[PDB]
Amino acid sequence: VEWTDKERSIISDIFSHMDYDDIGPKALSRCLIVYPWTQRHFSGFGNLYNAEAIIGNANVAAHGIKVLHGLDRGVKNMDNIAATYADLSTLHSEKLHVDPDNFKLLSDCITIVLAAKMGHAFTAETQGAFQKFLAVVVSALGKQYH
Amino acid sequence: VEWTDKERSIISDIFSHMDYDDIGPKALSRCLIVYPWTQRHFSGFGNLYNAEAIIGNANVAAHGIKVLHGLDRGVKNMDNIAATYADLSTLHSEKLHVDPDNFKLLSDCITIVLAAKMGHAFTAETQGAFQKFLAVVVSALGKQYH
Amino acid sequence: SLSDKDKAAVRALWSKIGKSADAIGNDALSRMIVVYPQTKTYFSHWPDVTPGSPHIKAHGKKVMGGIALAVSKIDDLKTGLMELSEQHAYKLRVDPANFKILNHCILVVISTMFPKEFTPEAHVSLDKFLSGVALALAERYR
Amino acid sequence: SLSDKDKAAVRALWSKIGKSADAIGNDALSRMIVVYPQTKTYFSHWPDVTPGSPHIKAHGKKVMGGIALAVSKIDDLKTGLMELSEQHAYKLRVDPANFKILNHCILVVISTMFPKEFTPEAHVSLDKFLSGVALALAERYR
Ligand code: HEM
Ligand code: HEM
Ligand code: HEM
Ligand code: HEM
Repeated sequence: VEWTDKERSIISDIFSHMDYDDIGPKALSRCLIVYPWTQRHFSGFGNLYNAEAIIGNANVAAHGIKVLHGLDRGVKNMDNIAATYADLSTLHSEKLHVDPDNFKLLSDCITIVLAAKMGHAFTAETQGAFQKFLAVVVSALGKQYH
Repeated sequence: VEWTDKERSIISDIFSHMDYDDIGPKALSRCLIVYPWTQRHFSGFGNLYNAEAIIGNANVAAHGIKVLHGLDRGVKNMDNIAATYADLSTLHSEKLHVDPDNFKLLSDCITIVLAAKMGHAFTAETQGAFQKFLAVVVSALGKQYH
Repeated sequence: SLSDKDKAAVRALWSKIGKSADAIGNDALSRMIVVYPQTKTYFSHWPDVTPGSPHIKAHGKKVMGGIALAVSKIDDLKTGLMELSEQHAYKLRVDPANFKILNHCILVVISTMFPKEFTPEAHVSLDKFLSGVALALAERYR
Repeated sequence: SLSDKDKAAVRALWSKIGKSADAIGNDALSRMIVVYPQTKTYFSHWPDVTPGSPHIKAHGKKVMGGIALAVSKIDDLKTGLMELSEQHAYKLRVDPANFKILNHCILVVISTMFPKEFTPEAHVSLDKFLSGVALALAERYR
């Protein structure tokens, strides 16, 4: 299984209500604290040696909105995710040198923060489709690693 | 990437020299010792409470040859693995109730035993193409799990 | 390993959410069976492997009871959870990969239920601790 | 945790293979790089992330040296590998998921080199041991 209409609906609903300005920074800043290895690519963002500094860092906040919005293209092209992301995939691989396992870690953070935002509305069926969508994107982000 | 001619050649090679009678039992028996939770599905096989009993179990040995011949169909159908395995997938999910994570643990043992058998000829190159192939069969085995 | 800071963090959180353990338990397990249908392999003895079945409900409170135990034996999980380890190793034979799966569902549930309390800092320590629990349960397997 | 049997089994094996640690280290790092190309992300500072390149041979021997240390410090890996853990945590920022990739490559290498010594019994104990090293290495991350 690929996409059922239900899945299509849920994804569509979640993104039409996404508050990028809230979710973004929170997801990325949560990721940097819980999986500190992820800080490997934020040299120059300023001091990230403590929880509090990370939550307040404006560069983190901004980069988080950047990453979150990076999901828009997947949403718009649900039947062509691999092709769509190929370019971002090559970038992360050859210019950034990001360990694709970090892709997965961030997605988990995205899911936890979105979950805290929708509360009860983040049902088991929503969680299912959302994770399925993130897992397809993460797959695509790591295919151009050679 | 899907199959390169080189990968096709390496897989065909390994299988045409496979000693099922040897690797078979060795892989399964090694799996039951190293990842003992896989003994879950073998009540009836006799006693498996220690390493020597397992190695010596004739039921284990015969099922080891069974499962290893189980990849023959994938080898003869390299471009249609998911369709080929769907049935075996249904079997393992609905009648056997086998945790699919076990498919991955047996693969590592197949890889480790064939490696001990091929020694030096079990190059990095071979390893890669053999793992790739196994990962595709494991993927196919877990696909009918609803 | 858990630091003192981790220990204080888990202890303080549990102090706060512990009362809703049964709910968390049901929620979590229900998510685990929907989002990760392969874990259903372990519950084939039940006819009602469905979100919130009386079987899920009941089991959810048994599991969260083991988490309540771990919080209280938080200084020595290995010894504290021994008996749970034997059950899982010999009698259920649960692949320990499944522990990570449920843990993730528990974090999602806590998150949905107690957003103000589940900060990034509480998150690091509870994640270190669940990992802790997973390793203690795996102790008697091999 | 490693039992006495495990510790004796590792010591005995290491006693036997230890002389080829450098060959093992080159072999295992070369397989990691080819079979799991995403790990190459950590070696972007070298121009030669190719199997058996000078850099790979060299590193091969430094990694297997850390395993030699772990064997000698097998009664308290956490303490034994503390400095290696901070180097990985704060300087290299290596994702602990990779330790498991490398460990699997190590077993494949030993398996091709010492077929007769790598019994199923040795395998269980070395697997427990390498998981133990992975956990030790990850101590200081968070
Ligand atoms: C769901 C996973 C992710 C997605 C969809 C994503 C998306 C993006 C996008 C669209 C850019 C575009 C910037 C450009 O065109 O220059 C970007 C840049 C970047 N991303 Fe990723 N990202 C993800 C995960 C990560 C993670 C986990 C890390 C670090 C651990 C990371 C590190 C970076 C860095 C360092 C940049 C460059 C920003 C700059 O130009 O300074 N990404 N990402
Ligand atoms: C590469 C992975 C595997 C392959 C290719 C595979 C293949 C097979 C095949 C082809 C059968 C056919 C039996 C029939 O048609 O009656 C079978 C049966 C069976 N397999 Fe799997 N298997 C795999 C992994 C496993 C694992 C990991 C387990 C348990 C952990 C398992 C447990 C069983 C059981 C219990 C049966 C029924 C045997 C009987 O009593 O007749 N298999 N397997
Ligand atoms: C946080 C990790 C876990 C904890 C603390 C835990 C705790 C427990 C406890 C305390 C019981 C026994 C109830 C009694 O006393 O009768 C139990 C039973 C059981 N657990 Fe675990 N468990 C955990 C993870 C899992 C996972 C991940 C699975 C499988 C996917 C699993 C499968 C089972 C099964 C099949 C039983 C028997 C249930 C029955 O038939 O009623 N457990 N668990
Ligand atoms: C068995 C587990 C491991 C052991 C025992 C180990 C050991 C070591 C040691 C002892 C050093 C440093 C020597 C020095 O320069 O002072 C080192 C450096 C390093 N390790 Fe680890 N390591 C392990 C796993 C990994 C993994 C899985 C990776 C990622 C693919 C990795 C990436 C690195 C890097 C990038 C360096 C610095 C090397 C250089 O710059 O030339 N390590 N490792």
